Amino acid sequence: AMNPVDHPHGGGNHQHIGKASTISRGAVSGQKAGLIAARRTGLLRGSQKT
Amino acid sequence: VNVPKTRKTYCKGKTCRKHTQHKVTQYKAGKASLFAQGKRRYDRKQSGFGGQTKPVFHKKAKTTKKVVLRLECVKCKTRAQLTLKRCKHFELGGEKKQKGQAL
RNA sequence: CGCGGGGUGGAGCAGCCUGGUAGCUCGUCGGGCUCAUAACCCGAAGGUCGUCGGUUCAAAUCCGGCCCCCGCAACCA
RNA sequence: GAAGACAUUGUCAGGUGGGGAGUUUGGCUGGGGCGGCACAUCUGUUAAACGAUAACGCAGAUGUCCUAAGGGGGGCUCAUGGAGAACAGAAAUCUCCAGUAGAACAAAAGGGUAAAAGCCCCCUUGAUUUUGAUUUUCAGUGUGAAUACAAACCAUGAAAGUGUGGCCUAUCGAUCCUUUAGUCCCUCGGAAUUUGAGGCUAGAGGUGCCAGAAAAGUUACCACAGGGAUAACUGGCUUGUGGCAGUCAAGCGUUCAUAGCGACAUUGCUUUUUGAUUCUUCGAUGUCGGCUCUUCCUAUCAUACCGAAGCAGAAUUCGGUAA
RNA sequence: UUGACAUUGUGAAGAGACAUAGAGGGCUACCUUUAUAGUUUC
RNA sequence: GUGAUUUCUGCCCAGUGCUCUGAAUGUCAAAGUGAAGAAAUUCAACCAAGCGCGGGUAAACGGCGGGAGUAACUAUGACU
RNA sequence: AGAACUGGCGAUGCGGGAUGAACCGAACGUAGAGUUAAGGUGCCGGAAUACACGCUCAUCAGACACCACAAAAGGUGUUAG
RNA sequence: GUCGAAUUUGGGUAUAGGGGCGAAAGACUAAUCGAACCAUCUAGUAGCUGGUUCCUGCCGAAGUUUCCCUCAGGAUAGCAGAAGCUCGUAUCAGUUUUAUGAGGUAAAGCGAAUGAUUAGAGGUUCCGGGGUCGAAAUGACCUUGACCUAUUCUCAAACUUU
RNA sequence: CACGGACCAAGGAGUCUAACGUCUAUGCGAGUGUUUGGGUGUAAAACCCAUACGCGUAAUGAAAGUGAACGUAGGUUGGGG
Ligand SMILES: [Zn+2]
Repeated sequence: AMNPVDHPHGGGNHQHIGKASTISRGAVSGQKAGLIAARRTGLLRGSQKT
Repeated sequence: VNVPKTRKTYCKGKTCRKHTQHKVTQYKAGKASLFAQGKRRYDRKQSGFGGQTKPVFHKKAKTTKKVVLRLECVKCKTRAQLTLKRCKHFELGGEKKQKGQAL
């Protein structure tokens, strides 16, 4: 809900992410906004599987 | 195109100065070396900071090159060069066109 | 571009390294099976084994070149 | 206590790296964008009988192709028509007559060419080597193409002669760098030798925006210098189209061209459509519509008076003076 | 972020390659190899 | 990221991402190693991370289209 | 909108086309006299309400190139063939 | 509109310009914000706009060539002026005549090549399509299509003898 | 009905420099230039001066290098005087 100057996710004629919100470990301060280092995502189906 | 594997041109060998046989081979440029003043000047110019410092050519327009028939005299080994018209497919292997046979 | 691999019926994969007769799935047909239909079996055809050349007692296979595609890296006219 | 010569710390190297930085993101153009290439070029025409000559004028073509489709020589004559032969007919192969090109000579087209420049056979690389002059475009610069020569080495043919790519007019590329051939020469400057390097002459790698930067978008958050050299209002020229109006009369109208209509044609008008254009205006003439109010036009809906009827009356239709 | 070198020293097991010997296959090259008076990397 | 409650959140991991095995004649820097050299040097093998390969993930970013044959009026297609 | 040859305007006044960058005449020191160009001569307005032969009456006449518009088709209007 | 709280507000204090702060409008950060203000670099650069100062005399243009990331700009040739130089009526001329060439336009032409194009007439099919007499014939008859001959009407920027 | 100008005074915009091209004037001339510096001075002037130094008298080759007369310093043509 922001402007592109203020956030990676800001801007655009519709409110949307645009690119993947899953962000790498090697990303730098400024690029790390969203779901850090996620191995999976979605809805938690299954057990912990640890 | 198609050229023979032997070719008879006037020779400049300071002993031949005549028509002698030659051996034809399509010319390959040759492994670029360092230690030529251009390369060493380039290295120091690239080093440090400043990014790229010389142009790199992107707007390629042509699709052929000029095939160079470099010749080797079989009497005095004095090698010579000739240049051909642009072509797509070139090959030294000489097989002769026949007209009696069908297509 | 430097290195490397692949091309097999109408389509899709084994067989390459083993140098010795090219297999299977779908497709097509004919026969068989069931009292029938389906299904299931069996057989015929289907790949110049991409092209040319070399090596060998003998090459789809090993090697050289060419057509296409793919992978990483590279690139001061 | 834990860890332990691993972490950490220091330097160098590879990957990642719009988090950030800087920059770039053609031209012509009936405004720009889209489109296209009129950007480098070639044939015929426009082109107005030397030359030259524009348009996003017309019909097209080029980034190739060819060890022969290059060079020399010899022999033969093409397309097609007519008449004939088993299968064999409109198209097979064979024979004769006729035959100025009505065929072919890579492609685009135009010239040219017949004992050839065409088709078949033979030999070869003259598509070789050395630098100069010249034509075209033009600045009498470059590049490409070509012309005629001079000094060598050859091919063919008996020989005369011809042969410095393609029967001619297109078919292409500077500086710097790299790389190759040649000269095996000059230099590396305190003196030597050898590798290495740099020089000298001729090629190749290429710039297609083609006399040749190394280059992605967006802005409806926007900025600046300008332009009426340039668009979106009005106005002005035009009138295709829009709208309106004539002439002719094949026909409709039972019969009868013209009461009322009217095909095929054709001649005009208007600026209340939209186009075409780009003259004014970009140091700004307030771009819809409505409301309000005045005036003007007539191509007249009504009201006045009339003419004509397929006008008995009624209603209606056509037309005139009239705003 | 990854590697290398330095900070940064002190030792044994397994694996990898060289110079002493060596049984089986090709005057004298090599592999299945095995312990080192010795040198070497995970 | 979405935006009280209620109710439901379907199918898709090919793509761009992200994330995991590393069982690797794939690629691969500096160093280090070997050969040739008279040396500068050239060559060759080897080689971290990363990429590539192979799994997971859509309440990640997103996507959810054609075509052919068929039902006893046609039409249409539960079926393939 | 785009060209060819030539002449012009741009860069240029003056006489004329009422008026006008481009037409016609003519190109320019300051004056006087005379004569003309193109255009004109009822009055505005300098200059013959000159002369001669015809034609036209228009209940939207006509009136001088560029230039400032009018066509086809019609008329016992009138004139000459 | 809200009005007992995600309430209102003072003072203190913290956060400073590619930085803060943001219940997110690119909002606010001293009337300044899609990067504050102050000084300096800085007379920043402009192929673009505007201006650019006394008189008289003489001469007097160009909007055209070619090249250029060239099209509101430059370079270049040309047009112009100035300085002159060497000679003194000529190796001259936006002109005519004579003699000699060249050209493919205007016109013309199609009972001439190419292409287009109107109409009939006469002929031939062992070899066009049909109807009649025929089992058929390389048998015959009528018509239609092309074909040939002599004519006929009309044309061309990329057609042409002249 | 394109832009600036309500009015007036004062200020207000092609300069200087280093290096250069053509032309000109002046001097000396195969030379040329005193003024870096020195001497001297009535003192930022005027006057005098060596060694040096740049440019010219020699060019052509990347270079190593070599280096400008057959002749009345040529012939033919035109040439002022
Ligand atoms: Zn020789």
